[PDB]
Amino acid sequence: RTLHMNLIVAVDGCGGIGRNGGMPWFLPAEMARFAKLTTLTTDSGKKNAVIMGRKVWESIPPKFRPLKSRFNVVLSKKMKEESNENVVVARSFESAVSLLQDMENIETIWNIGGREVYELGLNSPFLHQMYITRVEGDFLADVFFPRVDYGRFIKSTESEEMHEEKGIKYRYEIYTIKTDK
Ligand SMILES: NC(=O)c1ccc[n+]([C@@H]2O[C@H](COP(=O)([O-])OP(=O)(O)OC[C@H]3O[C@@H](n4cnc5c(N)ncnc54)[C@H](OP(=O)(O)O)[C@@H]3O)[C@@H](O)[C@H]2O)c1
Ligand SMILES: N#Cc1ccc(CC(=O)O)c(NC(=O)c2ccc(Cc3c[nH]c4nc(N)[nH]c(=O)c34)cc2)c1
Repeated sequence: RTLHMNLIVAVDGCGGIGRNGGMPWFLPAEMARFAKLTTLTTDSGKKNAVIMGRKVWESIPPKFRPLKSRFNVVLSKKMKEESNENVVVARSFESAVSLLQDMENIETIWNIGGREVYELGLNSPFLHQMYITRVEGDFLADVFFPRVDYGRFIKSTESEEMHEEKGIKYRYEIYTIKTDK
């Protein structure tokens, strides 16, 4: 019945998320946490879904692609269909969300973005939480997280320390839409 769409993203001090079609940094521990958050379900035997844009799909190393143990949905008007049964190509956000809510074995939808995919998520009735990694500094991004009104959310108050790997510092944040908390 209740179906959550959570967003997950890492943004720099300017709100940047991408540079030259890829990520402006590489943070293996942060990536491991990403994989755990998007894969783990409470009901064993249920699966999570990730919804992403074409350029996110093209930015995943083909070894890690499709993202294991998750149902992959790629938004694209130009991409040909994917033979793999863990990947479906959807032509609109509405059709992707309808397809996902039709599937009973899907527990949570993880919106892993592309700016426009994040933007559509922020207007979705299923919007629940934002898991935002805030990375310190300006990585000269050319793609940014959407403009968002944080006044719509409650920022969780659990203790959050600084992290550092590869000389790059970051901190985790969690937001819950006010109409749920
Ligand atoms: N740091 C992070 O957490 C993070 C997260 C996500 C992405 N990134 C980075 O950001 C860049 C990718 O993001 P981006 O915003 O440039 O692109 P994106 O959203 O990943 O991909 C854009 C493409 O997705 C398709 N698309 C988007 N919305 C659609 C819709 N409503 N209906 C149908 N198709 C739709 C279209 O594909 P067609 O052109 O094929 O129609 C569009 O050209 C890369 O640099 C990536 O590494 C970083
Ligand atoms: N170590 C490690 C490790 C282990 C397994 C996997 C695949 C998997 O999760 O199963 C990965 N990642 C990827 O193969 C991968 C690469 C790029 C992205 C873009 C992205 C979207 N939204 C995000 N939000 C956060 N915060 N960061 C991010 O990188 C992204 C997303 C996933 C890394």
